[PDB]
Amino acid sequence: MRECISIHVGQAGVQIGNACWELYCLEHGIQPDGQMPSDKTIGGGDDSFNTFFSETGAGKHVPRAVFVDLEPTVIDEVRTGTYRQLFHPEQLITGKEDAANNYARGHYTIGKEIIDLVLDRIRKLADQCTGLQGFLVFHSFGGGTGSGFTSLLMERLSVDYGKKSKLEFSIYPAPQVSTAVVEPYNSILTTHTTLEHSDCAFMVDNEAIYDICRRNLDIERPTYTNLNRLISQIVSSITASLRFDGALNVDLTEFQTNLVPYPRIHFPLATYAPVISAEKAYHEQLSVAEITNACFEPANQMVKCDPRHGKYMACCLLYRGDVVPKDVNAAIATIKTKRSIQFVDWCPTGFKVGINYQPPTVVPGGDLAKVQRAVCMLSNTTAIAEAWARLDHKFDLMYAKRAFVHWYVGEGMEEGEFSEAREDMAALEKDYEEVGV
Amino acid sequence: MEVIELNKCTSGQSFEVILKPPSDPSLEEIQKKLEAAEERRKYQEAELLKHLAE
Amino acid sequence: MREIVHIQAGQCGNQIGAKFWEVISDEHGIDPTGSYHGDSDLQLERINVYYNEATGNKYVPRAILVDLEPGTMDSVRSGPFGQIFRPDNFVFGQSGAGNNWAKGHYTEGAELVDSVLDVVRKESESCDCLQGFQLTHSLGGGTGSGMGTLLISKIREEYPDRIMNTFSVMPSPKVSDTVVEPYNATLSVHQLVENTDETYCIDNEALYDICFRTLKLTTPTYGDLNHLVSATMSGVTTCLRFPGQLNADLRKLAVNMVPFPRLHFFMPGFAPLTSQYRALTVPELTQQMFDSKNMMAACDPRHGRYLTVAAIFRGRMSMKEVDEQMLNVQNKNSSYFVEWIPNNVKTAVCDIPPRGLKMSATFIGNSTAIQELFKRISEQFTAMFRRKAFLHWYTGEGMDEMEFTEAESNMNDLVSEYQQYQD
Amino acid sequence: MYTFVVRDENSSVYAEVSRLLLATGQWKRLRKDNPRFNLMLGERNRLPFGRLGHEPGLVQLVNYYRGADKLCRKASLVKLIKTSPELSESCTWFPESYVIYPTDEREVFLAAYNRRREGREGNVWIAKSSAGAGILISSEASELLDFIDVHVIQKYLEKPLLLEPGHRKFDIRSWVLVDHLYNIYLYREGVLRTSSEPYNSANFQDKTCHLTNHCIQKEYSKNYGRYEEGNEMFFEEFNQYLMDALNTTLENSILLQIKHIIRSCLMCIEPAISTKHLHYQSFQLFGFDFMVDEELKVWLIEVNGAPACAQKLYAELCQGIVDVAISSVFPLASIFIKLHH
Ligand SMILES: Nc1nc2c(ncn2[C@@H]2O[C@H](COP(=O)(O)OP(=O)(O)OP(=O)(O)O)[C@@H](O)[C@H]2O)c(=O)[nH]1
Ligand SMILES: Nc1ncnc2c1ncn2[C@@H]1O[C@H](COP(=O)(O)OP(=O)(O)CP(=O)(O)O)[C@@H](O)[C@H]1O
Ligand SMILES: Nc1nc2c(ncn2[C@@H]2O[C@H](COP(=O)(O)OP(=O)(O)O)[C@@H](O)[C@H]2O)c(=O)[nH]1
Ligand SMILES: [Ca+2]
Ligand SMILES: [Ca+2]
Ligand SMILES: [Ca+2]
Ligand SMILES: [Mg+2]
Ligand SMILES: [Mg+2]
Ligand SMILES: [Mg+2]
Repeated sequence: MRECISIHVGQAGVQIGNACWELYCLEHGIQPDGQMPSDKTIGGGDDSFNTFFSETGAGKHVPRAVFVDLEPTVIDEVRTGTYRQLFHPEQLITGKEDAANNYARGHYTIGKEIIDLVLDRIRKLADQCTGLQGFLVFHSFGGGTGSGFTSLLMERLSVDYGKKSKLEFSIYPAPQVSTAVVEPYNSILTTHTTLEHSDCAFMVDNEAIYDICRRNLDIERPTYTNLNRLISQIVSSITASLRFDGALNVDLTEFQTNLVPYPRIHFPLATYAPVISAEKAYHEQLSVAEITNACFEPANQMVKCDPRHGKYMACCLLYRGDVVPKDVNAAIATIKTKRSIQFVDWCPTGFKVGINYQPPTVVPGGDLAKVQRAVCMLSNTTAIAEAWARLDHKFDLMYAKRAFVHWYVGEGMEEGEFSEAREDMAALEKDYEEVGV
Repeated sequence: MEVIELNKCTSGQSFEVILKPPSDPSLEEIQKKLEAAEERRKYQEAELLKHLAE
Repeated sequence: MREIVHIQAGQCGNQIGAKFWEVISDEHGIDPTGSYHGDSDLQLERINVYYNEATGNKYVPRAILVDLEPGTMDSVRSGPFGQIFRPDNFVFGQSGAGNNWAKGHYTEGAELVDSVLDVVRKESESCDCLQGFQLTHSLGGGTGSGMGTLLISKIREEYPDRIMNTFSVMPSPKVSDTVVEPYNATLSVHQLVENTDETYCIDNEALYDICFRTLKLTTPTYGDLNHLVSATMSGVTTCLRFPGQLNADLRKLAVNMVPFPRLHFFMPGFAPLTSQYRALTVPELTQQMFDSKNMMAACDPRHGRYLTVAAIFRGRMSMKEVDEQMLNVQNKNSSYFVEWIPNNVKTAVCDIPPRGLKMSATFIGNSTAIQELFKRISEQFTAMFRRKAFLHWYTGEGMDEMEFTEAESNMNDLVSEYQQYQD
Repeated sequence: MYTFVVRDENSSVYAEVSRLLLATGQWKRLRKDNPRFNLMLGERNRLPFGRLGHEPGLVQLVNYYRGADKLCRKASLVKLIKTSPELSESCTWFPESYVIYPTDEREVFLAAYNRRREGREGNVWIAKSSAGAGILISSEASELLDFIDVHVIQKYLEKPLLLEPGHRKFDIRSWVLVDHLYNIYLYREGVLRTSSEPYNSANFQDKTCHLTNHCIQKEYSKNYGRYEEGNEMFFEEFNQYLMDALNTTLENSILLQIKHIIRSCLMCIEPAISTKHLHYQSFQLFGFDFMVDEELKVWLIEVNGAPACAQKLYAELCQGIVDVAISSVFPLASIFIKLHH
């Protein structure tokens, strides 16, 4: 067993992390007070769930997580929430004033003053680890802390933990819920400085989650609570292999090996099905073939794009519930004859499949209905570069006029870092086009 | 359609299906950049105070 | 605990500032004696942004009242909410400023500014994390204009990393007290261009036309004008006073509204404006909110382009229908929004509506059409300055004609800067 | 009111469509780089499909199918027909073609060539590509490969149907409109682009009688406009000719094969280009070009992704584009034959 440390940065990361750990506890049978009746090894052990939970002599299971935000209002909700007892104060780090949606303010001005403290609180959790695998970093692209401070943290983690893996869960900005005009700036700035320090990053576009909530859950105006409960389901399906017995994606290193043959192209596309509304008594349970076929519908992807007009480098299928390999292969065979699925020539045309018999757990009283079987597809397709194109275009529109640039220069950032970051994205879009067209 | 490396356990199983075969900066360098940014802030603030002093 | 320090200076500044505290005090359930009597916890969740909590659970506005004459401030202390202000925060002289920017900025005002800063420092010291300052004042007088901009310059020197926000009332010959108002306004605007991050341009001409044309008030008074300002100030500060995601503090507001440092002069708007029991639909709020007749700066938005826009809807309404109508406005009139700032229109919704209204909407626009306001002031300035008329009032206080020439040039530069982004 | 943008100024078809949309009083044209549009008349090259369908509150429609280039390119079409089981290598309405690079099919092309040579069968082939105005028609294989030094070599139809009087060659242009629901609409009006020179099967060097291009006939042909105005014969005259001469109709002898060919090509790529469940919608106007041999068998020549219309038909067709493709998605306040499938 090897431990994994979760780091939640900014409002988006903290609120998403709070939703995930709530779901983790429900899946592992951990109660709000940290007690786990099914755990018979009191005060220790090297079970699969221990990769995310440590144990005290009193039997409390404490998440291996750190919450960081430059403003206390969001983390204070964790201090007084339903799962307040899970965490101890050393895990929650808050400042006095935030980064004001300013990457430079979160990275340089405020980041320089709090970075050493965060590393210290992380070093404490690492000291509890007998064989630390690495870190899962949750954050937004558009926020000043999620973008600015995260990149500084990722840089320092590569220094203090050179051999550890680092995976991201990143929130792509969507105007329908976005709160700042400069989020394209912060997105491209944080992606530039973080690119070399992240081994695998799962981008979630709020636009996609927003419409999935409106269309499949019948939410007229989805809130962050609606969005985060759905996101935590996706994240749970991705991390389930680290927390349960199995043989696929059993450690962080395997994520890169199975999904990232090219290091810079490390943004796998996530597709989840089925998303059923709990406001209907009965719904016809979807088969393995129907939920697997849904993994190739753009309407179910975490990022709206068209994989038909790209190429696959890898594809994993993560099933949860009543699923046997026989039905998976039969479903895949049918889908190949009907779907446009092109792989790169230097890659094998195949699917790595993982099945966990325990069906998905749903938050009691939430919006998602319990289902007999669900699947999350992790496919590394060049089509996800469409999200980079949209982001780079908006960047170009504002930066051509130098709009809002003075806010960043005023924090000590040089104007050259803008073009330097934009040129890196230009090479990134070029890599995707070379690989997929 | 080849099915390989089937692993079964009490809580599930995993396998692979092949449809077709194929055809950092140092801790010192980071500190300098953070300090360089802080120096540009101090310089800009000193200019403001100088301007206000006039 | 992101505290704001409020300052009101001069006759206009104190009369409008007093109405502002009367209005928001009612919204937060605070009575004249500072006692809370509300039925919602939202009233108190962010009460500390504008109020200090004293002994006995009293809430004391974090406000400083400044004036070179005692008259107007005596009326405030004797007003409806006069007792709610901290007595030590009344800082005033006896000479007055005679509607003279030089007196407020260089002579009479300089003698009193240090005592004001002492009170500001006392308030700031007891702030967990000071956001910044908001100043209410007019630009056509002497105290609010001349001494107000002097205070701003010295507040920036002592708090250079804090946000400065002002509600600045622009003079108009239609609602004028003296002929030198264009002089005082021109000298002040350059101070604002340099030393504020956000300025709501409240045009007395617009306030008059709205009271006369729309509200059907034949003989508008200053009190009538201040009714519109109170409602607008309450609207533009809703995101600061109640829980929310968008523009929740002064610095994030500036980041969303100011793409270029000098272009930070906003056109506020309010809806509805009824001359009154009829229910208002979300489509009606949106169209009225964007209608120039609801603008407070007397500028035609269709004569320029919107750099950024902040919209705040108050009351229990269809949030889905709000997004639809907001998207409808931008999609139908997209030509008036600069295309090089994607998604420059941000919308916020607050459940608590203003007093006497089921729902309302406040508009905050950074439009290049605001140059029409500065051109108007610039024309009135030159008409007199070309003959050096009325300058002796200012040279008598030590000022030189060169300082007027430089203020004139600075104003014309600001107009040219707006013009380059309008093409 | 609906909004649209124009990003291809050289499109005569959509220049007319834009002119029609404005005249309805219900459509407004924005700047070409304004993202808040309902409809995009996109550019021919590098149309940014990835930026469509990300505008809240706007149903967005584009006039091009992403991925339809596979059908509208010389080499792409050949590869698509040979490799797609729906069309298959045994396809009977597409001339025997081979992809030749200056993978490659040089050795397979020569293998079939030699078979025809020994069998005394006609061995005339044509080499062309997507970079033409330039073509070469030769009976010796060695001449074809030397000329190329991406191109496609396909069997030149040595026995075309010849219109009389004139003993001349022609090709049939069909306009097909596919809407957002993937309904295939065939414009009832076609055009025969005829050659004004008598077909001379002796010397293929004089291309004035072998190439039916409107431009070639208007510059290199001595009899341009002699038999029909602009070397363009419409279906009414052509149908009457088939009745008076061949004792048949255009519908039975030719149009059935054309409709069949249009269905097969478009249905083949439907899974790859359909925008049924996509965040944006697409429609597209296609230009199918056919050849008819003396046996009254129809052969597909190529498919145009950005075709131009005939002068006499711009009004009717462009108005049809608005009714079927645009108004169906954005209703306001049949000249097509629906090919069911
Ligand atoms: N899915 C999801 N997105 C969120 C959530 N909270 C904020 N966001 C998104 O994050 C972006 C803003 O960044 P934040 O995380 O809120 O800002 P921050 O990281 O706290 O940094 P600051 O500027 O200092 O406040 C916007 O695009 C929001 O839509 C959340 O709870 N769930
Ligand atoms: N295999 C073949 N057999 C007989 N004739 C052929 C032929 N291929 C081409 N032609 C003749 O050559 C002409 C030009 O062919 P092609 O369509 O490839 O060129 P093009 O793409 O430049 C014109 P367009 O874009 O309008 O179709 C055709 O109209 C046809 O008359
Ligand atoms: N809206 C409004 N404007 C005022 C009020 N009082 C004065 N003004 C305007 O302010 C200018 C006069 O400035 P004033 O505040 O009286 O001078 P000061 O006391 O020296 O700062 C003129 O343009 C007046 O029109 C008021 O109560 N409301
Ligand atoms: Ca244990
Ligand atoms: Ca590394
Ligand atoms: Ca004195
Ligand atoms: Mg924050
Ligand atoms: Mg006065
Ligand atoms: Mg062609």
